[PDB]
Amino acid sequence: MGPCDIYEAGDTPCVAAHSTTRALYSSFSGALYQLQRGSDDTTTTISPLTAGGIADASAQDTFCANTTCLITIIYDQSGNGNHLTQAPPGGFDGPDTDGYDNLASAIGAPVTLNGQKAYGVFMSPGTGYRNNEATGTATGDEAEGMYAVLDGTHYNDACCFDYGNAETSSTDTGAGHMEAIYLGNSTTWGYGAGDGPWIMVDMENNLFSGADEGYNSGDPSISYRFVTAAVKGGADKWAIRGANAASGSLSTYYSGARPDYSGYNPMSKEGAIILGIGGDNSNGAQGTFYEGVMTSGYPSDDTENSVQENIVAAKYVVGSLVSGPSFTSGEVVSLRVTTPGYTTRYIAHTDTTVNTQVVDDDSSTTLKEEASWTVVTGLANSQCFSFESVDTPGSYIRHYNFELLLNANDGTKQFHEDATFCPQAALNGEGTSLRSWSYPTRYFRHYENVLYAASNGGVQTFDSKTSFNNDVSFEIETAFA
Ligand SMILES: *[C@@H]1O[C@H](CO)[C@@H](O[C@@H]2O[C@H](CO)[C@@H](O)[C@H](O)[C@H]2NC(C)=O)[C@H](O)[C@H]1NC(C)=O
Ligand SMILES: *[C@@H]1O[C@H](CO)[C@@H](O)[C@H](O)[C@H]1NC(C)=O
Ligand SMILES: *[C@@H]1[C@H](O)[C@@H](O)[C@H](CO)[C@H]1OS(=O)(=O)O
Repeated sequence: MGPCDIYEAGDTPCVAAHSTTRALYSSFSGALYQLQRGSDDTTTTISPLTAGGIADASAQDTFCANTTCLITIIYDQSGNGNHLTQAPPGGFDGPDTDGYDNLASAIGAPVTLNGQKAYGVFMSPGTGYRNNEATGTATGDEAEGMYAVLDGTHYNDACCFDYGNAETSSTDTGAGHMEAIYLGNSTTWGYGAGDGPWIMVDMENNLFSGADEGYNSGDPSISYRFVTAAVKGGADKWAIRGANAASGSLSTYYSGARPDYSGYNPMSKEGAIILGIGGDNSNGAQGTFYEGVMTSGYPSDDTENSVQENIVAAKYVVGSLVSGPSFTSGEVVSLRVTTPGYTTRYIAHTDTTVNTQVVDDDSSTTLKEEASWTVVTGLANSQCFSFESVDTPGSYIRHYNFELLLNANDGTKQFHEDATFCPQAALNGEGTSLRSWSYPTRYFRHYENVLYAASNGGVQTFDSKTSFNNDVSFEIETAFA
């Protein structure tokens, strides 16, 4: 019995069931999600390895070898056709072609489920999925449940990392026109105890941590690396439940009346589905989605408790973000360019500008230090790495407007995320490619001898697909200094 078999048994069946990690029905063996690769722009689907089983991650690794992959579609396993696709422009434009939101990397969110590798949906700011043509989803004041298993440590305070019911126009049509899980440390509207992040409910013109606008004491800060967020809503009732998706039970952080403010009772739900964005296409948020559903009707505590027990038995554990040669903390390296015609150039810097330059045993000591990097434990992720300047200690390679800069560590979360890179076996097979931890669609990429955090295709000039594989591949060499 999968989560959707459990909801079904409670007479509150799934009407949308979305996972890149596993089947949510014991008898589901169809496509979980679709991949598109940058090498030829073709697509494939990933299914469970067994009916009711875990995603075929090895089939993703095969399709995505020596290239980059986007998740184009998260299929609805319920049969309602409620597939999640690239989110369209709305009240806000996204950063992608015609104001669409970015697709997620296929490889930003590696996990194992009971020891078996799978991939979640790692969503950087500007990433979003949507279905504005959804069937069987609750509308008006009709009862619904939902849950998502999310990364409790991947979040920001920008609007809005949501999963659930939103507006079919992708615009703000008012209070009560949304009911979606929120995860992050936004304090623009609601917040809970501590420093966050919180699970809140986006009802539009508000994230609610409970009955009141703003502070509600009973909504705790989330500790867990994997968080089960379970939200439900009916006729002037709604609840927030939270669990460690790896251990134990759901606790109820809110349950009772609609917030007693203009437009939240009755609700005006439109039945659209969003992931990673606000209802109005607010696209500043980040977070990671592994699995989730939306139901018809108001699930009992008992149904959700059984879903949580099943989630625990799926045994979510952090996967490896790193492949290829990789590094040790304290090692000093030079990174050689492998692109034919630039194979004597190394990653260097001129002040804050990270670039490539010819470096050999006759270069000035100045340039030798600028082309030498102390590798340290990743500032935002201890599996990955940060690249510290030899000539400027305490300064690291960080992306900013997708250009690589050498900036001083200012101790902030944002700097740490922008300065964390995950070594990957080079796309051209010569050494390492360095994937952005925070924007895993992007890699260290030289373009006109300057370093960018470039995507394999995209809206920036430095995202050119020409020579991408070569331009993101670097040999790890003894530091000049
Ligand atoms: C959300 O949490 C982050 C991380 O703790 C907060 O980060 C601080 O943000 C301010 C400016 O926004 C910086 O000056 C601090 O240096 C940040 N701290 C760290 C450790 O990075 C952020 O403020 C929180 N947002 C809200 C609304 O509370
Ligand atoms: C593909 O990437 C792997 C890992 O770097 C490497 O062994 C292989 O040689 C590469 N092949 C091509 C065609 O680039
Ligand atoms: C409206 C968006 O669709 C929600 O995600 C967000 C919070 O409820 C709202 O933003 S607004 O700025 O309050 O309109």
